Amino acid sequence: AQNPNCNIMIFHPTKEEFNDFDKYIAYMESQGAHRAGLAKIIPPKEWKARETYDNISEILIATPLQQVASGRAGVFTQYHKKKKAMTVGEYRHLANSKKYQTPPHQNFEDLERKYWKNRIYNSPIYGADISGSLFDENTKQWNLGHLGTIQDLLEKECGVVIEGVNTPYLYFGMWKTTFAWHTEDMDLYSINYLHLGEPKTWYVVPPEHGQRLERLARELFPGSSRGCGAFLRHKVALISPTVLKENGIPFNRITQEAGEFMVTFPYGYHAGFNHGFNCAEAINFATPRWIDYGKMASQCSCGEARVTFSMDAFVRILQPERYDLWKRGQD
Ligand SMILES: O=C(O)CNC(=O)C(=O)O
Ligand SMILES: [Mg+2]
Ligand code: NI
Ligand SMILES: [Zn+2]
Repeated sequence: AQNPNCNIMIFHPTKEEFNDFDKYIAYMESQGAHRAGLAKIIPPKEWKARETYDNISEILIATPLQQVASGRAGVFTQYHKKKKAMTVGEYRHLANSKKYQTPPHQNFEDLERKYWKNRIYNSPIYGADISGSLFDENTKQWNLGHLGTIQDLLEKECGVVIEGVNTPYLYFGMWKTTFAWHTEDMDLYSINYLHLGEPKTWYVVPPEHGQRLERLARELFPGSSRGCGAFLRHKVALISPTVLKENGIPFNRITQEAGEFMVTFPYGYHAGFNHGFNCAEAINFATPRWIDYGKMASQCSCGEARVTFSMDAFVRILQPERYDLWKRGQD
């Protein structure tokens, strides 16, 4: 068995190996990368996502989200308070202000320590989940707006044609902006490219151990657990590495820097935070190996998780028993 300790693997494809996206994902899995839940891909030195980022300031963040925490430093939830629209230029200036900027620090470990110590005492503003792309149309390799769609993968593997579309999303971050512990919708893959700015630290639980994280989360968030049998689908709960270690939960961590891709694998729980002003682009995707994960994915039917148009068809075809109840949640 490849990668039996489930370590995060880092790949350095050549420009020739960067041509065929599907084939490279399958290669990484042949080496055991999926066992970690997360892999890093450093693009060949010849590649670029676009020529410059000098002209992005007028992108609108229609609904910036202020991430307000509750709980204790290592075990907390966050809720998202909607703020007034602002441009990316306005948001960058806000991120760099004395109230929101990254503190002085020695290295990524010191910054990580400071994040876990102090996150709950601040409410950073995240420009998350913005439909769009920063890849140049002429970038032919690993262009997250030109990937094969999940609906086409389902149709190729299973023969059924379904409605829905699959487009990327932009994330503009600042110091302390946080992504809560989650797997993807329908336990899909995700791919995330850090276009510019300061790093993003990731934490990940191996897919084979995901239920250990779920059992800890039920213990730590006991009212949420009674409310919903899949409350991590709400994407609000945070648990620190110190707490995970105290409870014996297997996990790994890695920091992504600008110019790097991360891939999350089916049922790989992940969480993390931004170091300072940055912009990432991410999208879900599927492979043949995903189909069985999609059939088994948990679902929120309490109504809180409220998700995309395209997830309807995935539930309807892969999980027809659940369909009915899940759709009562979504209506
Ligand atoms: O970058 C973020 O805030 C969150 N991203 C992801 O969870 C992902 O790419 O799967
Ligand atoms: Mg612009
Ligand atoms: Ni994710
Ligand atoms: Zn729910």
